[PDB]
Amino acid sequence: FKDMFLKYCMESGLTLIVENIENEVDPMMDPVLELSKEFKLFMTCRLANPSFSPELSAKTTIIDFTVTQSGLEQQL
Amino acid sequence: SNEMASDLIKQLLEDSELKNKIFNMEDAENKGPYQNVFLQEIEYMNALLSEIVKDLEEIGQGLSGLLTVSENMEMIIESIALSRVPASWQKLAYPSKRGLQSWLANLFQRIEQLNIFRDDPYSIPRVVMSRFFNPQSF
Amino acid sequence: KTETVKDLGRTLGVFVVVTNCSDQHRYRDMAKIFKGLVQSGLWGCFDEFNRIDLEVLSVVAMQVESITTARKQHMKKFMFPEEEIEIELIPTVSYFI
Amino acid sequence: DQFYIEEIMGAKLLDFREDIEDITESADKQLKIRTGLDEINLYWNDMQFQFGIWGKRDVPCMLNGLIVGTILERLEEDQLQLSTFNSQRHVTPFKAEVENLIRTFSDVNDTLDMWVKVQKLWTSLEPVFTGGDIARQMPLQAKQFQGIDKNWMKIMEKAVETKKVIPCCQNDMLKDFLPDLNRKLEDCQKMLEAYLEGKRKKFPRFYFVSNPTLLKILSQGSEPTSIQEDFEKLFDAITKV
Amino acid sequence: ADPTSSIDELAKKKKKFPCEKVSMGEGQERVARQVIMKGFVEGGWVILQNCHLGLKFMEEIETLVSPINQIHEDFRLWITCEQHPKFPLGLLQKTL
Repeated sequence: FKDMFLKYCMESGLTLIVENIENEVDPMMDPVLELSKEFKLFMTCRLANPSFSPELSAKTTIIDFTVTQSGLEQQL
Repeated sequence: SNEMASDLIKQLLEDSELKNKIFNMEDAENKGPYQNVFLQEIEYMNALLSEIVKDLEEIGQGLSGLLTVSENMEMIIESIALSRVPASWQKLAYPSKRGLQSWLANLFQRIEQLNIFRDDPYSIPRVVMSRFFNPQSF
Repeated sequence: KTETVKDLGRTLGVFVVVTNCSDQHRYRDMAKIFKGLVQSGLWGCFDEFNRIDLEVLSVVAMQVESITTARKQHMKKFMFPEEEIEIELIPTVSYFI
Repeated sequence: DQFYIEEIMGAKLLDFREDIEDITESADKQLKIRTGLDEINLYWNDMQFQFGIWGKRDVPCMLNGLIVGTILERLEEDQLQLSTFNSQRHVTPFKAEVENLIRTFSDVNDTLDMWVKVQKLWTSLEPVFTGGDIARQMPLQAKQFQGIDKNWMKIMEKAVETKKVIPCCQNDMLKDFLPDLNRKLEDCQKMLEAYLEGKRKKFPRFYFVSNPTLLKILSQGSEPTSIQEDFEKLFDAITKV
Repeated sequence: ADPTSSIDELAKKKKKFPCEKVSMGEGQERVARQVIMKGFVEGGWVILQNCHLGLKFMEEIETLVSPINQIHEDFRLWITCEQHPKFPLGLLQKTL
């Protein structure tokens, strides 16, 4: 993933979805973050109550998909 | 029929590449007559089996090698399809009838024990003591 | 532990064999061992028997249960699992882990 | 390929800079990819060929590649680069050569793998049948191993005459024999476990003895000498007699 | 405490056939798999034992019990284990 899935997505745009963010970042992930013009990338974390660094909030937008009990009432 | 002919050369003769092509070491014709008795059967089968293997390979190069079709080619292919070795195999010697099934095997065991009778490391002085084609001479 | 087991073996006058089980073990060697035990009549002490595959533990359960039943009825000739040839037994055997 | 700057300028430079620029950056990346193909072909045609041979203790010689790790990994990223190029948009010329190169490499790979695994099997089986007593006790699979040895020596001499592993692997007759030899060796292992159950029955205490040291124990060739160093791992405390 | 006797008495009163049993371990993955395939094609009952150990066969089970591979009716599965964390919840999310 660190070498292939990068150069494939970076040169052909396969969208490179990542699903195991746990506040640890391979340093190589960042300079790719910030050159095919057909490439997007959506990444997400798993465990709630994150402790993201101040700068990791400066780069990417943060959305909480915690549902709740309140939302649970409308589905019920 | 055709393949196993060449395949049994690689399967049987590969163990008897010496025996179908062996020559006695020259001690020469020695004192013992029974030794010279043994000798003349040894050269019987060895010449015979040498003739047999020629037939096996010249058919082989007829099938998977470059050679025109001769008369003996059709006779041997119908014989190998008939599974009976033709009259030439019967004219040279008299083994069992079913030329394909376990017929090499009867000759196989005979030629194994024959090689032991010639050179056992105990039959070098021609002292050895079903595989005989002429017991009355013995 | 192993010293007390070996001392009981020594004072009984029997020969004890200690082995060291590990995660790289397989049941073929355990079966070889148990067959040697039941054939000779020596004692066996599998030190660190726990640090082994749960899988191996399971199949060893069947093997040891077979030989335990075999010794129970005081039968001279018995049948060992996974091994077709019938095999004998000598009473003064034992297992320790 | 034959004109002057007056002509290239008669072609309007600013108006056709779109086209000339597509072609310009395309050709720059084309020089990049063209070197990427050229140097890799130059290296791959002059690859290293050093092999470690087990020994000369017979007429032929059997070798193995102690660099095949390097060979295989460089092959992997080679096909990686070649597929990456072919996938990028600016690779019009290479399709003719790159495909043939990839094909040769891909075939030599799996041929090498099958060959080397069968070599491992045979290198395991050799010293078993070097011994005389066991070869006499089991004559059948001994001569079966002789047949596989003759086939093996033919393949080895074909390798030696090739002198280049890529054509040696491009040989087609090879691929047929290897799996048949594998299944035959499996039959041999079945018979060998039969013989192992046969060998275990003799003298229980040998159960706490491994295989090769047991073969050594059974190959005494002498009354005192052979066993005088083995009493310890056969009894409890006796060492000399 | 074990309901294995009870479960077997149950397999004798409503069901007509004695259940098949495999104790979890080595030489048991393929053994448990082949007896499960036999239960798939017939519709018998299988009793796994000691699932607190030999957990590598557990993650396979959830893939086996699926609508894709069709199973004959009357085939039930009974699992027994103990308190072992690091137990993937594949079946823990889908079981009784």
